[PDB]
Amino acid sequence: LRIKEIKELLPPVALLQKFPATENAANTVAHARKAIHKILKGNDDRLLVVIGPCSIHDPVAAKEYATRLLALREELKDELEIVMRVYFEKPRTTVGWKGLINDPHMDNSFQINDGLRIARKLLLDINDSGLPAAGEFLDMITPQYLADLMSWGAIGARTTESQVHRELASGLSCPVGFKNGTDGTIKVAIDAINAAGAPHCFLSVTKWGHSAIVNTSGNGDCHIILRGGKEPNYSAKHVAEVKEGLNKAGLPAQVMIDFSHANSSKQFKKQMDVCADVCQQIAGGEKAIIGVMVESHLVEGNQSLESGEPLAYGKSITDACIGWEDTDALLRQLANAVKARRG
Amino acid sequence: LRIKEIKELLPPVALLQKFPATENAANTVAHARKAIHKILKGNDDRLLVVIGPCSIHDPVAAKEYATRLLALREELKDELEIVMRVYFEKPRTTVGWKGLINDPHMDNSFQINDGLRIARKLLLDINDSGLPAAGEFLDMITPQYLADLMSWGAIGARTTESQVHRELASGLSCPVGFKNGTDGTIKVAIDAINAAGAPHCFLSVTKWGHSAIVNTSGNGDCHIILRGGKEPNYSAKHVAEVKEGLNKAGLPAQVMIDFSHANSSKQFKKQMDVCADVCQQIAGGEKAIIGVMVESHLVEGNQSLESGEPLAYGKSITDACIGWEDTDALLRQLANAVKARRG
Ligand SMILES: [Mn+2]
Ligand SMILES: [Mn+2]
Repeated sequence: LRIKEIKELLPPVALLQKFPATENAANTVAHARKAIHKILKGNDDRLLVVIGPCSIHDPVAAKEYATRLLALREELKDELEIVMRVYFEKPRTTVGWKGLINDPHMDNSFQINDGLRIARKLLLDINDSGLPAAGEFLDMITPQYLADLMSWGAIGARTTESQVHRELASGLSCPVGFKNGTDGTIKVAIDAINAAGAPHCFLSVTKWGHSAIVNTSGNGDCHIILRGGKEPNYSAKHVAEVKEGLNKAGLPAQVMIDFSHANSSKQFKKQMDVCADVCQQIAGGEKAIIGVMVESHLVEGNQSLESGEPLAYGKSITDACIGWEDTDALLRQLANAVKARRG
Repeated sequence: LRIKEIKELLPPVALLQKFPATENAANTVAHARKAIHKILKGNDDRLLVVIGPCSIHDPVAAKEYATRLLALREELKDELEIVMRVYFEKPRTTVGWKGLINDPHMDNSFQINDGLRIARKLLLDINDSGLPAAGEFLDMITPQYLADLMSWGAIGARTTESQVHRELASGLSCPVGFKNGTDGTIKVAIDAINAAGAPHCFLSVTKWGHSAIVNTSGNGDCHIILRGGKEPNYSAKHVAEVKEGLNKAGLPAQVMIDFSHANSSKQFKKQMDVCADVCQQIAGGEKAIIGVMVESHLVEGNQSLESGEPLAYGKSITDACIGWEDTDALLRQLANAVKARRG
């Protein structure tokens, strides 16, 4: 057998009971989801902005970032719907740290029970403060522990074509963005949107920690996310092709543009260049761009865990992010671009 | 919420108790896994042949097919290690029938409990007759109900890059083949092989139907499956590039070639053309080709569930397959090629 050991896992209900949603938290989620729904439906000209760390590895830095971002969210609420990237799960090209939930202590001790408690506690605090959260839905079992506190979700480039993730999206209570393939393929995301919009029947683990048969209604609040491929795909030229592709597929011609990952060629400072281009498109009247994604942290760059020496505070241990000063500038640029488009 | 209904699911132990593996079925699995391991280690010059229906939709036709295939398995055993495709799970491009387990009655009744009982009983019958089984591991929960009766597994083109599928493979007791991406991307499969070979810690459902924390050892019996992209990738030029790519990644230059799907341009009869070329490669001395995959049924072609017309017996309701006559001829061609390669 290739199973070394099997260990006890607290059921979702244990986490929901220990960390119940507060009225403020529930309101934050309900309002954010509705706001995003209105944008996708075309009943609001504001831009959805999913911004924050590539991954959460420290609740302290996470809450500090959340407090700073909440101020920006309030300041620019007329042009932007700001949602924090609160990513607890990370897909790896091969192997590596999978996130706070899988290995919170970042030492391969895999204390997942601790990870889930730490994650829900933080997610609860952030929502309670009035700031919506976004994250990648990678795992099929973790959703039950945190989905009630998520206002928007993403299906990664490496899983957009996966039927199991499309099934999951079809039953999520929040809007969902599907990233194009790592090679830049757009079709897998368009297909994912259509698939997730239909009802599905599949096996899933309930809040009681038991497997069961579930039937979903389908999720109409799904959209594509352009995150680049071999080459970036954020330009007006690419946006134009994607819009036609969506229409041809019978879908609304709308897109979210990720400024990071392949669109910045893995160079964090380049997110500022992507921003400039996207702002020009938006300011120029491009109504298709309904959202953007940015990897930002308190301090720019990133650091390695394999290094050894203590970790620098508020610095990413996964993908490099832009610092807070550039983050303030970028959010401002976007807000102004939205105003320009609005006229 | 987008969750319409939640229904009770029999736990794996219920199916294991109702349908225990017989001594002969257990032997079939044990011997097949060992034989494939020997081929993957370069200690056997025979060819692994995973052949059978695109999908199983009728136990009666499946068993008739199994008897016919078993006869050839015994007759050609000195050259081929024949394993029947007994696929109960199907990944769709968008939406569609997902296979016998998900909807055994093929009418959207999704009687999965019936599906699991029918599936395991069929696997038990086929294995007890001495014929090993192959299947795609798409779902994260169904493995516990059938894995003990699987001699080889596949991770589909649409899920090879998925971390959750790589995790699953890392803990499977049988050899696993990773298909290249739908766009022909080879790198995702090479990365998958390395990822699956390492130990993983993740959440999964136990045989008791409860979620838990699992630790895997890693699966060293993984290989790539060439199934085409925008263009077929079965020719010597492509095999050469893949052998080089595997070696560059520190892996043995071995490949399984799927004659169907993108390699036949989804035209079932071209599987015979792919066979002719692959046989020439094998007979010519290509040792890297350790296996092939072929979509075959009692009757050639396919049919749709959409018309409402009664289904023809022994004919695929998913991808088109070659019929029995062509199957017998193809298997003999492969056996002759392996004999020639040996000289
Ligand atoms: Mn990232
Ligand atoms: Mn097929």
